Amino acid sequence: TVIKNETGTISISQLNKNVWVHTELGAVPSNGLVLNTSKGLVLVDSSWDDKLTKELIEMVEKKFQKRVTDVIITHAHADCIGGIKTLKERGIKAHSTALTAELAKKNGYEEPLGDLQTVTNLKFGNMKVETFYPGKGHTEDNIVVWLPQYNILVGGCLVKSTSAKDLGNVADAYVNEWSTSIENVLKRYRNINAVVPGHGEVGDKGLLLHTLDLLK
Ligand SMILES: [Zn+2]
Ligand SMILES: [Zn+2]
Repeated sequence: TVIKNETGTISISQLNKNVWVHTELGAVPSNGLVLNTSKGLVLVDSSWDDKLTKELIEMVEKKFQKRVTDVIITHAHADCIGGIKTLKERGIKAHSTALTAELAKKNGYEEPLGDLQTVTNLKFGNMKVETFYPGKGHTEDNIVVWLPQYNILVGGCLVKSTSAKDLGNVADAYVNEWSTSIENVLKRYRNINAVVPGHGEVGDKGLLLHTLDLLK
């Protein structure tokens, strides 16, 4: 099941029962997750800006007839924290590491909570979510998200898609450490099923290996 807005700039694809992938075009696509829980909707990453973020939120709240209660910000770039102003005015908790919170302020964005530690486990209803900071890579602050009940890993921009031959913006990246950080993710999660890249189609652990290949 895939749902889109009339313009086609926002789509939501179902991965499983309560897990969907949201994609917005900035055209340049960016992925995130929508988790449908018994106590509201939880998103992994917002969108490019406040307009798209508001649209995304309105779209999912209308579909599931629930409130978006929390959002996990994976790093301080527009495709992830672009709609932070929209989140705060709607009472949506914007979770992030302390580092992401300070880099956000530095990039002219309002500040997220800065509550996430290196390993943080959250439970929304019956939905379990684990956030993990593997080290510097695409950015100094990038984190990954793990759904242990499904063995689904949200790689974010730390992971490139199968067709990608470019690492993207590396002005804020730590290219040399990036490989070590991906290795930390591989060592931590031994049995991965699906892997969601920052941009592109959902794949498997092969995407992490592919990214390591690009980094060589
Ligand atoms: Zn980025
Ligand atoms: Zn990216």
